[PDB]
Amino acid sequence: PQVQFKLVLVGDGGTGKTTFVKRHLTGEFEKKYVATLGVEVHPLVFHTNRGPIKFNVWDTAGQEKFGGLRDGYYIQAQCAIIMFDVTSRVTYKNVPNWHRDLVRVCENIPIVLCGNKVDIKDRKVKAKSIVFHRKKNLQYYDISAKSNYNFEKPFLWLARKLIGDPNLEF
Amino acid sequence: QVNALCEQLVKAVTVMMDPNSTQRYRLEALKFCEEFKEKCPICVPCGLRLAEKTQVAIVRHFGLQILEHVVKFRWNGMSRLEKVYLKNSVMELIANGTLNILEEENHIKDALSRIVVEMIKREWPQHWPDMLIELDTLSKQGETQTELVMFILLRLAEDVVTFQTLPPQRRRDIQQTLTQNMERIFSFLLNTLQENVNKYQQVKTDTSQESKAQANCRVGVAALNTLAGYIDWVSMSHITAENCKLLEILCLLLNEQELQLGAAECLLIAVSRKGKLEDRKPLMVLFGDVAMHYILSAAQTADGGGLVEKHYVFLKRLCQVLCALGNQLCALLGADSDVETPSNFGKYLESFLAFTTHPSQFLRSSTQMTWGALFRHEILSRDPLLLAIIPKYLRASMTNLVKMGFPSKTDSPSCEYSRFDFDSDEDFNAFFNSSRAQQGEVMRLACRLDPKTSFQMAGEWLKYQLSTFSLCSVFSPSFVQWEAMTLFLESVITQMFRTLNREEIPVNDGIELLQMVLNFDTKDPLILSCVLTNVSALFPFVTYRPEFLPQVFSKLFSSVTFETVEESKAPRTRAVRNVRRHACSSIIKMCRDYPQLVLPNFDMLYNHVKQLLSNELLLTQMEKCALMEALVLISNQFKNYERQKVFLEELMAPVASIWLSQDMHRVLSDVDAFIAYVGTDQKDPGLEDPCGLNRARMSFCVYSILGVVKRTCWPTDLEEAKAGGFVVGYTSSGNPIFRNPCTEQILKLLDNLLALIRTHNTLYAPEMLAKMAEPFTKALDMLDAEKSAILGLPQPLLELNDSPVFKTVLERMQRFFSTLYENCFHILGKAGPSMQQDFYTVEDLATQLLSSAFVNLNNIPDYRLRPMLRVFVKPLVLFCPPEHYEALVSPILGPLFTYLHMRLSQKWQVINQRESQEMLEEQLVRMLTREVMDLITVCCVSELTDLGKCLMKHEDVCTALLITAFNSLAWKDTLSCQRTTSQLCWPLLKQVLSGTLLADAVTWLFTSVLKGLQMHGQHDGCMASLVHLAFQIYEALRPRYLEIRAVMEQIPEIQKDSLDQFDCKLLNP
Ligand SMILES: Nc1nc2c(ncn2[C@@H]2O[C@H](COP(=O)(O)OP(=O)(O)OP(=O)(O)O)[C@@H](O)[C@H]2O)c(=O)[nH]1
Ligand SMILES: [Mg+2]
Repeated sequence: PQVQFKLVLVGDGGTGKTTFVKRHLTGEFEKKYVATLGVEVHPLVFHTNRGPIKFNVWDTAGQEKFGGLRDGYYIQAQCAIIMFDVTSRVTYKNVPNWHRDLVRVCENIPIVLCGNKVDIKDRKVKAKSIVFHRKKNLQYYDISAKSNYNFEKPFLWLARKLIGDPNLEF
Repeated sequence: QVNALCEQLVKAVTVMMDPNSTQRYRLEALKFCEEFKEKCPICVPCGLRLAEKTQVAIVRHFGLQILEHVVKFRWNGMSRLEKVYLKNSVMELIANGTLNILEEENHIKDALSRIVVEMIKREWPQHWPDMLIELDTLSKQGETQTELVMFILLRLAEDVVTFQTLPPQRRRDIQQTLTQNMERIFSFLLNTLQENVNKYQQVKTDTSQESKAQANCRVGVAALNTLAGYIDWVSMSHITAENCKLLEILCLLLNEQELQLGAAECLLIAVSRKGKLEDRKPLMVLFGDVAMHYILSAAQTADGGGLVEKHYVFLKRLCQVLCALGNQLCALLGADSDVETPSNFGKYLESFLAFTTHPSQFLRSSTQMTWGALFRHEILSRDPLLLAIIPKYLRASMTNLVKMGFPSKTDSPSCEYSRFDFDSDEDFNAFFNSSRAQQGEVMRLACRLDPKTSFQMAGEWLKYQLSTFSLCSVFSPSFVQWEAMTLFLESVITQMFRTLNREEIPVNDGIELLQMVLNFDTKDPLILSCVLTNVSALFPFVTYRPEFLPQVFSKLFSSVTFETVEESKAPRTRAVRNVRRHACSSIIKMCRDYPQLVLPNFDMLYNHVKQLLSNELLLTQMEKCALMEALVLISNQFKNYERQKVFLEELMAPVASIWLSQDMHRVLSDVDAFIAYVGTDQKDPGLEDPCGLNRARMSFCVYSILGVVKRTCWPTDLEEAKAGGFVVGYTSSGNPIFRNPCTEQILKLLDNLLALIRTHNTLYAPEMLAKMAEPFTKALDMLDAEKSAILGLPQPLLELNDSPVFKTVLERMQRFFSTLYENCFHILGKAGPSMQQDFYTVEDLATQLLSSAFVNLNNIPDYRLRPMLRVFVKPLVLFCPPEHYEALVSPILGPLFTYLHMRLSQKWQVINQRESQEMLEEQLVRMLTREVMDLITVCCVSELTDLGKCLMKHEDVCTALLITAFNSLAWKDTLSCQRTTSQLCWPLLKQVLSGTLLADAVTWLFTSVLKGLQMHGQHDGCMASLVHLAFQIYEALRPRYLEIRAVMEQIPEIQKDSLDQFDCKLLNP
């Protein structure tokens, strides 16, 4: 554990981000949806060719009634992950909101946009409809907490951006 | 008391902002905080206490957030004096309640601006008219308050205009008021940017006072970041106000490191705005002297030397600016409005080319689209400036065709930039392939605008390639530059012979190059493939010097039998196989495009192919029958029905002998004889020689017949057509009728061909598929390469020199069966247009096709049914003349459309109920559905066609057609429902409106359109078009049939009282 990075995990309610971090930490899939109350911080240690890197991920509540100090959770954040659902188009509709609140507090930090639940058959958000990451110069990844598809790609891209080494690998 | 509560709040927020805190403690503190915000009566004094500079930034942010919360949720529960106290409190927090610009955290500025924004959204215009004057008199105090005002204006514009986080009443009020005060607002922003950039530049280089500069600079940035929040939607009147001062200052700031990114962002959002072309006309001021001066200066800093992240991100932003600007010029000039070629149009090009010659692949690939839009413009392609910049663009494009810049390698300076733009070599590989396919067309346009210098560069690149440089080559720099040079040369030549006249083409240089490529010899497969593509590209020059005909042949036919230094020791490689196949293809193209030049050599060529096929084991079947295709392509130049017929019968005599033998008949008609003769009978399981030669002979027959039906033709000119005996007569419309020399030979093989197709379809039955041994029980499957080909997933290139041969014998079998299927149905597809009358007038041919072509469709897979429809059915019906529609097309299309409809219904049923083994099949369902709907649409509607009407005038085909069309709206495919409702359904119903309609199939129909409304629903297109269709159906069928009103009654949350009014007005005349 050489260095820590603050990573803020935001998105609409029900996009699957608590299930994402829970799957990273414990390898367990929670079928039931229990909304986060405020924020839940979890540690994620990765072992790289440059040594161990720690990610303090602040898993944010996506719903307004259950948000705590929402933008207050972004304070001193070094990287961000905005997550939306490929089953609900409204999540991708609200991605720019989360991005604006993120950038207003944390200027010039690496942010990854993730489309969760790619494993489902009916995909309401076509891959060609995703242009916002190119619009704000963000990296995009199709992910699935259940399928583990592109599991570490957001964390790996964020780590490469923070450390500044394109050849960084887990 | 306030202070005790404030200490408690400090404890709570301190606990919540600690990552190592326990969850129980977090929920206690958060619950206490939310309850406090909800029902506390001293929230405002507490929040003001916490937001004071003496506190930790976390605490101050929490208090400011408390104020934002009481404005956001408890504003309607507050008195007027309370609201005034809070407003003046936060206003004086702006005045003197914060730290300096350089010392204050951005989350504190955001937290403070959020409150003011929220109060504005609560009551700006009616209850707070002096708000803008208060932000102005606040901004005049210092640059801190100015930055805060920038925050407020930005978040306000975002909240009301972009995100619309307001009630539409207040949203329209505030947006209207903004539109009214836009001149004053943009005046404040522009004046602030001007004066602060002056204050910064005056102290830009000064060690005595840096904090001053960093102050003004940080405000100048902020202004820009707030300007970008207005430019996209504000009326163009303010963007160009004060003689486009905003755009000129914006261009000047492109050369300021601290401000270049923001100014480039504002320029991008200003040059990307859409709407009326007259409203985009003022954007041509960016081509002005000062604007193009600063833009060119900023672009000229793209030296490509080293990668600095800041500078490179700026370069990508500016690149987007130049791209969108070019698109704007191409859009305005094409309308022929009062817009002229800019006075500095050269400078822009010089700037744009700076990104074309840059090492970054992403920059050039981004440039390609605007280059293409530029090279096809009717006014700009004739401009001397573009015609003068085109050679340098061609050079840069040559540097683009070469596959350099892998993130792993370090060959070219591009590599580092790839490491910054792509995760791995694979993403860069796909990006490079797409950008190359795009580059081909724009490169072709460049070759159209200047063929001579393009020919010079292509030829000189060819000479340089000829004289330069696992002992063979595998995707080395040599092969990569050979492929780039080959693509460039092929395109340049093919386009030059398209644009230049026969008098303008520099023959001597071309034939010189061709000689140079012929003398060049290599034992490496890949390089030899590039060589054969080069001579195949240079071949049009031999028209002027036919004496090179033999040497050309010597280069091609030799490569047909090319092998490595080892022949029978090692298995055949994909590379050498691609050299032989590529040579055969070059011979086919050669004989097809220039048959009058090869006709004198027909004797030597015929005897050469004869000797080549003397050994049944020498060449592959594709090679043999490819050479035969070339032979008949030359024979088409006899222009004599009898002579061509005799040559074709003589050439096909061996194939007809093998095909029409009793043993071949018994093997093609019976299933057991076929499965035993093919090799699926037994598991030495590793030897595929026992029946592989058999499969090779059958494939030889099929390939041969296909090539004959495909390459045989009558003369194009009518006088030469009837002069040789091809014209049988003329249609009642005057169109000529021809007979094909190959007809009598193919028709005698047609029956055994149909028997083979019948057996092949019968094989897919589960009791027939069970015959094959377990290693062969999956031989009729889809190849993994085909699976990953349709599934979109690309695989890294298996290096064609080693591990090349398909080592799986099962894969060999799958290739055999797939090729046999597509080839047989290819013959049945080509047969129509080649032998029109005689193929469409065969006795009982439709009954035979139903007996063989469609015998076991129930068990035929989707990946086999789709190539049957695209490859056989569509050309069969689209080339059949109307004289046989009743005879052929209708009896086949009836049961075909019925079965297709039913199958798609059940399969989509399997779809709606819901690793890659099942994800692939779904995509197969989608694409097969697209092919079927396109077959019905191209087959019926143009509205209707004589074939559409004729099929409609028949009972079965009409029913199956309409049922397919209407129940297709229930599939989970939107792009298809939009086309189906508008182009398919209503011509059908309109064609069957007059007459009897079923008493309840109307209910099934309207209910099917309702299913279409339930499935898609939200997609504006199929919602509008489906609603229109159902509206036409109800207004056209309710007065005649009462059963629909109940179907309307079952609709959720429909009112009967207005329904009765709708029907009442419906009955009225
Ligand atoms: N099929 C599928 N379901 C998923 C996937 N990821 C999450 N889900 C489901 O989506 C639900 C979302 O649960 P949460 O992760 O707690 O919701 P959230 O996105 O974190 O939003 P919050 O309410 O703020 O916690 C879970 O109940 C999961 O079952 C996925 O990758 N595939
Ligand atoms: Mg959560």
